[PDB]
Amino acid sequence: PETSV
Amino acid sequence: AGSTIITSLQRKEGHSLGFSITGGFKQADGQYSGIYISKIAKDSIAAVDGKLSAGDILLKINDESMTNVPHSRAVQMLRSEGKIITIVASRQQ
Ligand SMILES: [N+]
Ligand SMILES: [N+]
Repeated sequence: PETSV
Repeated sequence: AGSTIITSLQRKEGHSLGFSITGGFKQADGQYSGIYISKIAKDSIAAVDGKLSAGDILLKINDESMTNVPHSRAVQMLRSEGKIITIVASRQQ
């Protein structure tokens, strides 16, 4: 999981 | 153990901060893996600020430690802040 913020 | 990178990003209404994070999953030894910056979006607030880099390990958001925490906690802490957010990170050569 890689999450953009 | 690396060098400390510290910056306070100012969110513009309507916009993301401009970077992505990976990590924070539980390992066999019961600790969560580190949270790292995995990309920075071109022309974004984080990119224009310029201090952070992909590969940096996140140490703190404001007063909160990012060591030994789940991914979703780091995501929540980032998404919770609507204006200024202090990011403390570390970077090795
Ligand atoms: N600042
Ligand atoms: N996990």
